[PDB]
Amino acid sequence: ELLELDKWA
Amino acid sequence: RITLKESGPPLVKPTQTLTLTCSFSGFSLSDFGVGVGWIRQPPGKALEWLAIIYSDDDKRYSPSLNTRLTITKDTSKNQVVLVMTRVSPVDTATYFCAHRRGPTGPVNAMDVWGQGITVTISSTSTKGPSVFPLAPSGTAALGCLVKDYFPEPVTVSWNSGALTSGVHTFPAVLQSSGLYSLSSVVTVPSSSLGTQTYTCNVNHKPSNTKVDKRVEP
Amino acid sequence: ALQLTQSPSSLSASVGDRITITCRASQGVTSALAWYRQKPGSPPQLLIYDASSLESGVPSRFSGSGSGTEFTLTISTLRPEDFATYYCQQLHFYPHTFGGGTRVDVRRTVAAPSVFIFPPSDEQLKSGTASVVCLLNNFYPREAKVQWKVDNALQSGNSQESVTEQDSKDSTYSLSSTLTLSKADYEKHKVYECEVTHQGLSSPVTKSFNRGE
Repeated sequence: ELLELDKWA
Repeated sequence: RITLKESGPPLVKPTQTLTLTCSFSGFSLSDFGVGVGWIRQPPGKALEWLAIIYSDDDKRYSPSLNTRLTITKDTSKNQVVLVMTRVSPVDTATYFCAHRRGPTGPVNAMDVWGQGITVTISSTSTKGPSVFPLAPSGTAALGCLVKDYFPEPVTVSWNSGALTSGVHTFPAVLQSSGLYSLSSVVTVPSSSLGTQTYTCNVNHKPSNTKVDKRVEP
Repeated sequence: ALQLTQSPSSLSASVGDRITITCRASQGVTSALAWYRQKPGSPPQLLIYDASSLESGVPSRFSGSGSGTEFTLTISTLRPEDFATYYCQQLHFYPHTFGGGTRVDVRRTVAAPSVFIFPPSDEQLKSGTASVVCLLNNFYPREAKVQWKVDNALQSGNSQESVTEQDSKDSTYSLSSTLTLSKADYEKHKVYECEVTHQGLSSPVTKSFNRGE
């Protein structure tokens, strides 16, 4: 999406 | 071990604001990477992700609910808080807070959940139910319509408990009016219709309202 | 956002059965996928984390595999306590989506419901409203369809229904549907019909009554 990555990715 | 518990108001009015607290123990929002999230579940629906907050005050919300939610943490009280503004009846759900492990694989999951808290959005005030008959006419059915009460719950028994077989007390529905409506039916032998008597015993404690409604053809 | 599709959405089994369940991600979420079992009245319980790892304390019968977009949960021999709803959650992208869930219930032979229609009471008519309810008693599987009809007009947006839990002894379900009308509207019409569609019924059953007859 320009999807955000999770804190631990 | 780790245990969490949600608290706040089980009843909230449309538009008003909902404030929930997650009190935990067995861990601290001070352990690097630890997270505490909020997940809600509408009655009969699937889990919905709400927001997450970690040890650094790192925050994330549901894009769809983003301007309505505010999540914080008090490390002194070991509590996390969720504020949801201008709630409507579609917010009625069970809210869960959960624990997320930090870098030691195992951060990929919410490992410990609270038991959740049921919040209901109604512009309604306590009210007793009106009890109507569902008249019958091989197997026959009859019952009681326990209409317009608030809030949950209500108890129903047949023939003062002496009748339990064939009974089906259904889950109440939240009508668009803000009031509940539930149904209770018992299935019997047509031949018993004229000699046996069927009476439902309704009890809405919240309004101190008791009704015994006899039901026939 | 990232959609997680669970399959099947509902499934019936018997104890000792071997079942596998899936969760598809519209985008690769690496191994960042978790599986939860949720029994009624109880909160979600972690079974599998990081897509393939068994959570400590969880029975060995549960297993999980997958990566990228395809993931499965398998129960080698399902137990009585495994009749619940299962969910998958991905924690790779924000927000952390959950799937729609797979409901696992107890298989029993197909039983068609006994249908009953209940006209409203005269005492309620005074309140100014008319509630007519329809009863679907002891059927299986769970899917049933209720269609309300007043003078053959199909009703929409004016009925509410609730289903009971699967019975402990006979594994059936029971449904209740309520059609709510204003006293005036009820008195303006004649035939009240409750049409029920369900697997055990070759053709749809209709239970009706004429208001003053």
